[PDB]
Amino acid sequence: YKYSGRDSLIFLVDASKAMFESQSEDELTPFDMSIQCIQSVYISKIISSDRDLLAVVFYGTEKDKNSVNFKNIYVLQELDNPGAKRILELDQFKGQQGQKRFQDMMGHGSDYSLSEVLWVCANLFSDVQFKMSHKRIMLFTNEDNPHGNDSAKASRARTKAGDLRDTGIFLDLMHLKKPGGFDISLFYRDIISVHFEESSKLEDLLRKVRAKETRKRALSRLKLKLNKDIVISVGIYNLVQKALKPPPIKLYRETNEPVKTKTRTFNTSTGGLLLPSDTKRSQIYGSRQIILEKEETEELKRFDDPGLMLMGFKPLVLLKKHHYLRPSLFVYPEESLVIGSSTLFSALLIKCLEKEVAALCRYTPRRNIPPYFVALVPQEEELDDQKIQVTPPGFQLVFLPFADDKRKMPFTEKIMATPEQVGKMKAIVEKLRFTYRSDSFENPVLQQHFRNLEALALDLMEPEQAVDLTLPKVEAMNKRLGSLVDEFKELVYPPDY
Amino acid sequence: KPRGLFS
Amino acid sequence: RCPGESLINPGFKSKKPAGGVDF
Amino acid sequence: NKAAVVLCMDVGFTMSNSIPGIESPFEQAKKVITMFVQRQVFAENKDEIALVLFGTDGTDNPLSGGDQYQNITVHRHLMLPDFDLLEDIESKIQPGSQQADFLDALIVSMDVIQHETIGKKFEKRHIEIFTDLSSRFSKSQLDIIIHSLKKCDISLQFFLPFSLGGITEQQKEGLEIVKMVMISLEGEDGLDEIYSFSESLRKLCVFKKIERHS
DNA sequence: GTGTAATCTACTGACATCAGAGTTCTTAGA
DNA sequence: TCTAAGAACTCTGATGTCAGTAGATTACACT
Repeated sequence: YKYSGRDSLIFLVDASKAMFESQSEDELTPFDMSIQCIQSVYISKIISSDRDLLAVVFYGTEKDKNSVNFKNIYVLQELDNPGAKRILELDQFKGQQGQKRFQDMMGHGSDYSLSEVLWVCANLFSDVQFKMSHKRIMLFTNEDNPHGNDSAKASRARTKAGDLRDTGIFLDLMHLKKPGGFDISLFYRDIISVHFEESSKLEDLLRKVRAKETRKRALSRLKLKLNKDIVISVGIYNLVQKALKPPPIKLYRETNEPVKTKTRTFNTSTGGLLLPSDTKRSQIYGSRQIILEKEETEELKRFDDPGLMLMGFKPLVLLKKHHYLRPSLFVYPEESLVIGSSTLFSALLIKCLEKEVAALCRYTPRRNIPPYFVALVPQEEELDDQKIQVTPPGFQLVFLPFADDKRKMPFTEKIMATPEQVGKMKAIVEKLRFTYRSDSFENPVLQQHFRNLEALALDLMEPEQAVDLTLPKVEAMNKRLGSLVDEFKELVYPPDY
Repeated sequence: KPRGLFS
Repeated sequence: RCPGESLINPGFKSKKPAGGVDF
Repeated sequence: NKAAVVLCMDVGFTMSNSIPGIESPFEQAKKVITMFVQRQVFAENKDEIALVLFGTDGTDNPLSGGDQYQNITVHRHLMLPDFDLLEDIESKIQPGSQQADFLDALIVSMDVIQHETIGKKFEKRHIEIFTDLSSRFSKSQLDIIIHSLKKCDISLQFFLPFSLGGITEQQKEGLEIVKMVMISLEGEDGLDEIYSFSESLRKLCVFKKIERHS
């Protein structure tokens, strides 16, 4: 879908006693399972996408809250952006005492009707003003025949859920270990888009996974001036960009209210609230003072207008991988401007890969920025993983240093090791061989930070303290490697350290 | 490497 | 379609479970 | 490092006159030293500069004489550069109507380095001679000068109006005398202390790289 | 004049980013 | 016998960017 549309998601639990207070074991509880799910996807969505909408609803309860079509349904929460007080409302109903806390309020086991329940949720999504990209309902019921004993009750539901799917709201399901069996082919076969224990999907809602997730958006758009005249529009996209702990919002102590940092500039002698025109900019050199205006400290540092000018072609081997400037950015075509320029770009991509070549360019991302120099290395897609595109096809902008960047480094000379000293090393290295994958690690600080932040947010008992994956697991490095550190200590240097 | 005028 | 797309956060690709060094 | 630099510039009459396809040897050298002065005028190095003029119609030096130590002005003492020096280089400096000797100016300039290098700190040192080879001289102190350039630890760079791949017999014979002096100082590397005004204006085109350590 | 288009130009949320300022460590250090 | 000049890293604040929303301005037009 288009950029702005929120994900929006409504959670809809069976309040019926026959599942709600029920267990075959003692070790879980289907309502305590669903409520855990709702709290846990919701705490995922809080860290990861505060912009996307959640609601939660109980059907078949005995005391009601709805706009209309009231009987035996209670909207615990209408659609809203997610936060702490909503997670505290769900927390109240959890656990062995929780399954009594709920009973003092909304009441349990009464008759219900899916064609009314699906009506209610529909009205909910309608009532909200925002643009929605995905509209999804989640069923937390075990009741595999949903009391369609009256087939002329049940045909209402099936038609109404035809009407859900027809209006482009989706609906989705989880089965919840009903004693002895559950089978979708009896009923729910036509409500969703051979026999089950409990859903292999449901564990994915307990991943508790944390990052920002920020959708595909351009960094900027530019014209690749091949010369004085021929241009194509290309996008500039950010495939790799270091995340930061979110900017902290300064607060008033006594009320927790936000407060305005309200900076001014004041003459050291006198009451002049000096305006931006009152003051210049300056330097000191050679015991004299150089004076420039607030226009020209940024008229200096201009050279060009926003574009990419072609500088001719190179071998890919001469672009030496030791000197690297800043993270590489992707280039991909954009018919939003310069229509049909995709036809040129695609031929340019295809044929550079045959030539074993890069294009060299001068790059300005904005007006009032100096040109850097950038090699456009061409790119090719590994769809072989059943069209999981690990690599999009296009170009990489790889940046190149200038003289000033390549800092001087001290004198040293040696070519010291013998073939035995390499030969022992060639063993330890081959014993320590694993497979790195790009996603195999996580930031120890930024992951810890969210766990501290949750403890403070919910008033939990404890910070979760989940230990990081960057420390070497040194006992495994002792054992897999084995004792071979002694080959350095014996064969390579004296015993004095 | 160079020095003087070539400092 | 389903195979790579997360149920917690749709359209976005499924976050695999952190890994690390393991020989 | 904290360096010494001594621009030793020929301002006699003759370098005003030229092969018509170029600027005069006088103004060529004046432009080279302009394109130089700018560099350390900005760069925050700890390097002292001096100016000596020779072929001057007057004289000003610590060592004054009647024939030697004459037609020389020690125009600026050995200190960090500044914008007023750059203005004086760019606009003040004049050719004399008279003539003088670079061996002459060298001994004065090298003795000024022997004064200045005691009372304040240094590591490396240079002297820099710019001329059209209109100097007429006796080949006097040369072995003691080359010995003393080792004992004072100062290198000499020499700057000329013509190529090393219409010049006077006096410029050809003068260059063989400069070669002989740098062969005597440094041997095969010694001629790489010699630069044309041509290649140097074609190399001093830009401000310095920013100097920083890791 | 009076009334209905079509469409330019704004503002905002959000995301990257240079600069600028606060903070701990090396050498040169009376 | 030690006191600043030179690093280094993080963090904060502004400027510019993109996508999308919607208002007011400006053309277009009446027999």
